[PDB]
Amino acid sequence: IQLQYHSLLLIWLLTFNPVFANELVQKYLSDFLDLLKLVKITIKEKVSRLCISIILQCCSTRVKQHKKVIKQLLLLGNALPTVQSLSERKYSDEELRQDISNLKEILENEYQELTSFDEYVAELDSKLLCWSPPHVDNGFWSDNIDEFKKDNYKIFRQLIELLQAKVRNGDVNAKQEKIIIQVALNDITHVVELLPESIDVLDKTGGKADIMELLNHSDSRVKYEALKATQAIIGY
Amino acid sequence: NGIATLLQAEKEAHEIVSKARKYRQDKLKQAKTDAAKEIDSYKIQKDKELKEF
Repeated sequence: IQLQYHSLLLIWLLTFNPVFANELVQKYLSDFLDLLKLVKITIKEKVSRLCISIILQCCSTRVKQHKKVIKQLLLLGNALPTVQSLSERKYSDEELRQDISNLKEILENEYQELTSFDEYVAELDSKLLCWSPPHVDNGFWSDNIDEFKKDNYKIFRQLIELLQAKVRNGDVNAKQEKIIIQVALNDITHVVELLPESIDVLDKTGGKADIMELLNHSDSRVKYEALKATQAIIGY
Repeated sequence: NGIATLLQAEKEAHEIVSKARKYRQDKLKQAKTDAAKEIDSYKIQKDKELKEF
């Protein structure tokens, strides 16, 4: 606990400077997300207050691209729900409460201009998926279907590349890997059933062949997803 | 077992579709070539008639 408190104090001191905080945030985005998660994970009031202060310093307007950094954090690291939960939570430090309120306000401001298509794009860029509600609610997959085929079907090409990478990495058959593969297959099936003009693009890129080959996966969910994709291809 | 047969059938179906597409493309070229030969005779006949006049 003492070591964690000292590390948090050092991080806060380093982030006190705006240039130093801006440099650290870009080079340690994963570390920043881990610290944000640990802020809610940790139960110590002092550690939570230090983590909130460190997050606020990185998100402070004095840092370069402060709005962009805050938006990237709220998108990739799911900072907005964590800040909302922290606001609903209770802390023994008034400074910690004020920092939590400021972080919640910043997250709300960032998410005010956010969109479901933006969340899907961020998830695709992160090359990770866990059956997000945009991939489940038909509203997003219907409104953003036209945008998927934009830029020579750039989104469809990225999804096909992600599916091919998952197929290459599917030999591990990890639970997280299986979930990601299933989510990618569902997204591909949706983007094929809606606006079927991308079927030829997927066939040319080899996505159809990869989907057909994925039917050999031992996972029952993967098998069902492959069967659904095959039915959407030529089946009924 | 059955999945492999379906995958092989899909490749065969793609080949059949590709062959069908090739036949349509070949037929259009063949029809155009046949039409060109008939059109060439009419132009040659007209040119001979024009030259005679």
